[PDB]
Amino acid sequence: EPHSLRYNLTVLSWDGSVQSGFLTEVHLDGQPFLRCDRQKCRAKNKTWDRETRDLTGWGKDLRMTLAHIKDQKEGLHSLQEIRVCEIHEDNSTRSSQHFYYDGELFLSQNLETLEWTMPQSSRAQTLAMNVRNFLKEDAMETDTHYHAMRADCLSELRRYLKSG
Ligand SMILES: *[C@@H]1O[C@H](CO)[C@@H](O[C@@H]2O[C@H](CO)[C@@H](O[C@@H]3O[C@H](CO)[C@@H](O)[C@H](O)[C@@H]3O)[C@H](O)[C@H]2NC(C)=O)[C@H](O)[C@H]1NC(C)=O
Repeated sequence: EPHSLRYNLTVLSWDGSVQSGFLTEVHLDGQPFLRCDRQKCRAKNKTWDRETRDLTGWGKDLRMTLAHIKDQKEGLHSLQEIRVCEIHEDNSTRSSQHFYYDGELFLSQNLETLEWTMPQSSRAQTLAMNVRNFLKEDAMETDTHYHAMRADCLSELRRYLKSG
């Protein structure tokens, strides 16, 4: 009876140039459920029109987020966003958002409380502040946006469980 939905979207840059498209891994109760990219979604009369629309839009957002990182244009870099929601046995919820730069976690938000966790190193702190500025100023994200992110995730989790 405890359930979880986990989205993992990755975008890449080469010599500072952000690559076309994206790659999303979705997990339902810990089991790999979908691989999605620019072209289509495929599981692991099959139609994924909701996921293709929503994940493409997120892909677009994260690509602009990576472009706004004032780091370096030498080699491969990756920005990776994880979105998680859980329904616990006692009907309570957890939900969070996590950013990874070149495999290292550097920023998290708890979507139940809207509090952010900043990293230890100054290098990671620079990345966190860059991203948080982009989200607040350029993307114009507000409390309602993050409340809505929680709700959307939970509603999707409930939708998938309702079918199978
Ligand atoms: C989010 O999903 C991505 C994939 O879409 C996960 O990355 C993939 O998983 C592992 C670990 O990062 C990689 O495989 C392992 O590392 C090397 C690659 O250098 C590989 O040669 C080994 O065979 C080993 O199994 C895999 O290559 C990697 N794929 C990509 C495209 O990066 C990632 O772990 C997920 N992140 C989170 C935070 O859940």
